[PDB]
Amino acid sequence: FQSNATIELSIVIPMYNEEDNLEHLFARLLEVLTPLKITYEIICVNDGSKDKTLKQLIDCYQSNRQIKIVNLSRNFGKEIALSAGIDYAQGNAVIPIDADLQDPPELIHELVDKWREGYDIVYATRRTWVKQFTAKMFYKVIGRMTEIKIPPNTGDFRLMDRKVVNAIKQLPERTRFMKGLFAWVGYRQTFVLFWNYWKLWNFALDGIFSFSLLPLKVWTYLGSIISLLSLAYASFLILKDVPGYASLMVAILFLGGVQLISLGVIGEYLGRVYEEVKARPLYLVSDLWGLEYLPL
Amino acid sequence: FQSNATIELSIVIPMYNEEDNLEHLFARLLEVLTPLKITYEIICVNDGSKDKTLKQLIDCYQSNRQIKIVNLSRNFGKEIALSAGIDYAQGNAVIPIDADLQDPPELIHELVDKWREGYDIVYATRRSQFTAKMFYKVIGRMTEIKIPPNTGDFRLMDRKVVNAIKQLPERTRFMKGLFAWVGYRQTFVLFDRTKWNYWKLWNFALDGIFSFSLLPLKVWTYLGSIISLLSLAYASFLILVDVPGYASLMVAILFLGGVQLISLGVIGEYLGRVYEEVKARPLYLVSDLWGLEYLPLEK
Amino acid sequence: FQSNATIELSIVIPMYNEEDNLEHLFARLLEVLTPLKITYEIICVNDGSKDKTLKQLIDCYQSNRQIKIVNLSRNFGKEIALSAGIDYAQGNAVIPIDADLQDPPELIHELVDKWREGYDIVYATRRSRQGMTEIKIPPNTGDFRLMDRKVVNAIKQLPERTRFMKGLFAWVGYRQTFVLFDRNYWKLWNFALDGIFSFSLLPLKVWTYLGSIISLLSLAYASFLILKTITLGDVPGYASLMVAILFLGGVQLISLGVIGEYLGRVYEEVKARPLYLVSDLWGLEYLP
Amino acid sequence: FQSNATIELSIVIPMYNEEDNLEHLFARLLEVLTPLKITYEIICVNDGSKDKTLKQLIDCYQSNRQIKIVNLSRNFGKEIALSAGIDYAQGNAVIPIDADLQDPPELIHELVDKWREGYDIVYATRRSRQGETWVKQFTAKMFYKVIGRMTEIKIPPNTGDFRLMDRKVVNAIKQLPERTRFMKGLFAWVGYRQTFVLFDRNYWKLWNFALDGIFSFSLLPLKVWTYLGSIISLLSLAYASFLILKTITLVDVPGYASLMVAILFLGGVQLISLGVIGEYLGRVYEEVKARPLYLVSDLWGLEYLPL
Ligand SMILES: O=c1ccn([C@@H]2O[C@H](COP(=O)(O)OP(=O)(O)O)[C@@H](O)[C@H]2O)c(=O)[nH]1
Ligand SMILES: O=c1ccn([C@@H]2O[C@H](COP(=O)(O)OP(=O)(O)O)[C@@H](O)[C@H]2O)c(=O)[nH]1
Ligand SMILES: O=c1ccn([C@@H]2O[C@H](COP(=O)(O)OP(=O)(O)O)[C@@H](O)[C@H]2O)c(=O)[nH]1
Ligand SMILES: O=c1ccn([C@@H]2O[C@H](COP(=O)(O)OP(=O)(O)O)[C@@H](O)[C@H]2O)c(=O)[nH]1
Ligand SMILES: [Mg+2]
Ligand SMILES: [Mg+2]
Ligand SMILES: [Mg+2]
Ligand SMILES: [Mg+2]
Repeated sequence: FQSNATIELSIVIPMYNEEDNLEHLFARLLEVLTPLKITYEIICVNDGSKDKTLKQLIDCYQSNRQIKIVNLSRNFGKEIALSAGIDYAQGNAVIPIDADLQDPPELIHELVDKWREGYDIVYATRRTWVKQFTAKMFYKVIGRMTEIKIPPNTGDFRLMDRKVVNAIKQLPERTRFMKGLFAWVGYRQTFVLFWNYWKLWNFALDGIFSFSLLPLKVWTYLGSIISLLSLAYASFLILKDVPGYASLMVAILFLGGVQLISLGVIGEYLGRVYEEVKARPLYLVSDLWGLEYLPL
Repeated sequence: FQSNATIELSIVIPMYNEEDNLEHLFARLLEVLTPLKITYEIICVNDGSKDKTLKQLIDCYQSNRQIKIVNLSRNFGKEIALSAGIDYAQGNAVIPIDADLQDPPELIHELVDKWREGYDIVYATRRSQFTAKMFYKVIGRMTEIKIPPNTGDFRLMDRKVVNAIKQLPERTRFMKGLFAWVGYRQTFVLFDRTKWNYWKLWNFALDGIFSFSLLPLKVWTYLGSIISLLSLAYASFLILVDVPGYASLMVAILFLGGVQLISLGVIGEYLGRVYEEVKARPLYLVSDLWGLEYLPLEK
Repeated sequence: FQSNATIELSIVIPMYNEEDNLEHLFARLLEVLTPLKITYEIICVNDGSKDKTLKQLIDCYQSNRQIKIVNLSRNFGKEIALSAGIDYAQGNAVIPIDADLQDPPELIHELVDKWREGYDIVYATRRSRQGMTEIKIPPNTGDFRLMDRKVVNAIKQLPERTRFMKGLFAWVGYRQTFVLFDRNYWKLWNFALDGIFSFSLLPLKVWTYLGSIISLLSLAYASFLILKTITLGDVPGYASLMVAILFLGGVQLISLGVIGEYLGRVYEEVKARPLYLVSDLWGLEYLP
Repeated sequence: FQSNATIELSIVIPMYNEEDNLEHLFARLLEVLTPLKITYEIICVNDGSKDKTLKQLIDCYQSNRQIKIVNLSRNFGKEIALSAGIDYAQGNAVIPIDADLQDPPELIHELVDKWREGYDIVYATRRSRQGETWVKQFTAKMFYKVIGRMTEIKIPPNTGDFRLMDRKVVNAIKQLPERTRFMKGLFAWVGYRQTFVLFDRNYWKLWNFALDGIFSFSLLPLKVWTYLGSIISLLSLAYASFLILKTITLVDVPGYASLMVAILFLGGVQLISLGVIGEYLGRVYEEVKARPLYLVSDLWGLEYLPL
């Protein structure tokens, strides 16, 4: 009869219009977390639902000490409402879970076991020439574990140690932790076994611009050397071949073309500077049930 | 009788050259606030008045425990002088009121009524075509707050809303779009008795798409880049089809020279917004305070 | 008889190679501050002097309780060394003066009298001759002024406190007055242009609208006014090509000038390096 | 004997795949620090090593109270792993040393001697008299005008990575992201009391850092080009307004000789304006980014920051 006051595991569940599944969600999770003999909590983030999902949450909160509600002021999205629950999650390990149980909750028993071996981040991965080209370009930077990338694998069902949650707590990229932040932070990582390449390589471009200044730096010197090769081609060649229209239009279309993507890479990084300096917060909490406001 | 050390309501009245209306304003407010039987405070923000308005404020301060003065260092904006009073206003609900008193102060009896029901932001809009059908689907579900014949400047905000926007520079222009972003429980009450111009309302729709979004900068970067690869590839292909001479040489140099100027506009616009976000300069400066304490110098 | 804990007045002196003036500066200052019957402190900021200025300062520090030394790591300039002196200066009023006494210390008695009346900022501007406030063109108000504690705290975190006379004095407001005493026009509007960029943003928005509307008058003229009149099969080509490339190619450079001007100000606001570095302190405490 | 609570010296060593050198490193260092009779600590930064370097550090940690370990989450640069150790190093003086022992550790006796004399920064530049040429005299004269008499700590065949720093200096640059490249210009900007100690035991990267210095510690590359770019804009604007106001004629002057050059000159100066603007924009992103400089996975013999 020892009353333990420390929380070991946190289950963060972003929910938007999940009124029917609330009965099957909390019940199936209970038969998985009970045999673990580990103190836990369930953080339920209300993402501005209309179908009275909040009223049904307060009923589960009223008869379950492990149910805690984070009511958002409006609909902010899955990635943002999930970050809201992790901020209010004060456990040693954090496991985000979808409400429709697309992944089996029994994998929590497999996530916590590999977590107690020393690994700080534990993933859960399911199982033409584009499949051989994409898988080869990424192993040169991602590292040992790239199976979380190849479709239809998404690392949205994972376990993270408290050290990883606090590290990326102040980073605006914590909303899209799978967009590349997982590979930058490193730590001890592993996974357990159990699409659309147009959007897969859209993250490849979004990752090069976010974690690197190469697109801006490379085109700065590339756009500078062709400016020196420019001004020199009319410096010594003005004291006096002249194809006329065969190069008056070409130079107008070339020198004017290289500037448009120079303004493109500048406007891209400028928009990223605004996102980093803006004072507008990521989300707003309307009400809280079973939790305290932040900062504590 | 017992005492109470918690303020429940805070009204904020920015004042510039309001030497005349002080006697009628406080008398009118007292006959409205006293029947509520609720603890309140009155924040009067002297915004660099020149007609001895402050000298009359201090006299009202001396004889009324509810009067609290925030004297600014110089004359700032009416929106700025309003944010100063909200920063120094304690209490669970904040409602700013004007000094000319175009809207009846008795309307606060119903802003507080909808606030007790659970609504966090309660507007007071006056009663009186394609644009209204536009904003109802993209901007806000309650377009009646920012209608031409009435602006939502007479409103009541809960403490949770005041604290959430305390650090945002957009709190100066809360009606310029920030109200549609914060969410929360919103509702309005309807009443009857420059602005109101349609060019000034779409200026609010233009100032909003740039403040709360990156689309004007993102859609133009991708657009200016795809026309750039068309410009450099068609130039290489033209340097090895039809060569219309002046019918293309004048058009091309004048098209690229014009698309770069608008590209420089969206960059210079967002650069000015990045600048205003990183300034260490505050919105206002407080010269003197009556019945209040200074804010922590951390800021 | 009895002790006093709070300091009322603070005199801040930036010092660079002032080994000689120290005997005459402290003696003449004591002759003016003593009849005031007001507790005071003297903050001396050593701005990397090459001579024996610091050694003579510590000697005056040993035999005078009102002398306090702020030793900067290297030379940072008169403006930065003066901002450092005010940062370490406690006291309801702050009066900065120079070591070479072009500013007569006897004006301190007149600046403190205007401050007693309620003025928050009292300037000491030299008389002009030659051929409110706004004395910023002939000799003009220098760094000789009085500022209440409320003013120095308001602009403490502001980087513009270094150049307080370049425009920040007109932005802060407060109760201001000046005092006249005796004994280039290019720098006039160089500082007037330095102010219209820091406290306005209008030079950026005015050229954004002007640069965009002439981009509308531009694009529309050749997109389908030239395309609609030449689709049938024109203005003097060379006369129209030269006037187009040099009007459009040049207005972009002014757009690049204002954008590059405001980009540098963003870099100065967000840079993490400090304005100065203190090497040693005498009779003071470190910040924060 | 009695106990002392203040640490006088802090030795920081970044370590990446130094499994073999750990035995000789701690042994040779202990024979240099023991005669000093001052309290010291050794901060070891595990910069994501791949072999068993961390396993051997913990054993040395288990039998030496001066050994302290900072295990980074992954492999960063040498400049980053060294800044991580300085953050966790507590002591009146800080001396960074390499693990492969490229410079003799007996110079610590000379660095501490110059530190107690009042110098806040004490360098240890190698004494090399070879390579004296006209290019070595031009760079020396150009760098002496901004760095000072101390500028001798950066000859081509040596740097200033072996140095002593007082606590006042490591605190002054603690929050500065330029602390990693401290020997890229930041040393000349702080301007504390500096000196060096001599011992005997490329020009591409020298002027590449001199170009990286005028952009980092100045705005001249941006301010000079905006003024130079605006004055040649007035020259192109007025000269064009007069060429179009010259109505005393009507097919071409210098036709393709000047018009092809005009689009060329005005099109090249903009690319240089875009270069300096994009360069400083990337610097603004590096200053405002919330992403940290490193991440600590585990600590041995230390506490997490802030204290
Ligand atoms: O706007 C949204 C949409 C998603 N969700 C939650 O995020 C999870 C995503 O599940 P869904 O099946 O709707 O998306 P998908 O499975 O395709 O990723 C669900 O538990 C939702 O409750 C949310 O909180 N806000
Ligand atoms: O510089 C100013 C201008 C206005 N006001 C206050 O804001 C209100 C503006 O009233 P006005 O009739 O001019 O604006 P409107 O009634 O149309 O909102 C007045 O009550 C003033 O007290 C102010 O504090 N400072
Ligand atoms: O690099 C400098 C130059 C100026 N000063 C101080 O600033 C004051 C102004 O002196 P200066 O004659 O050079 O300026 P001016 O008289 O021309 O205004 C003097 O007391 C100096 O001690 C300084 O601290 N560091
Ligand atoms: O990626 C790296 C490379 C360097 N080092 C450390 O930094 C020092 C540099 O050693 P190296 O000989 O490789 O560099 P150099 O001697 O040429 O300066 C070594 O002690 C390493 O332990 C590190 O921690 N991470
Ligand atoms: Mg699902
Ligand atoms: Mg009015
Ligand atoms: Mg002088
Ligand atoms: Mg080595």
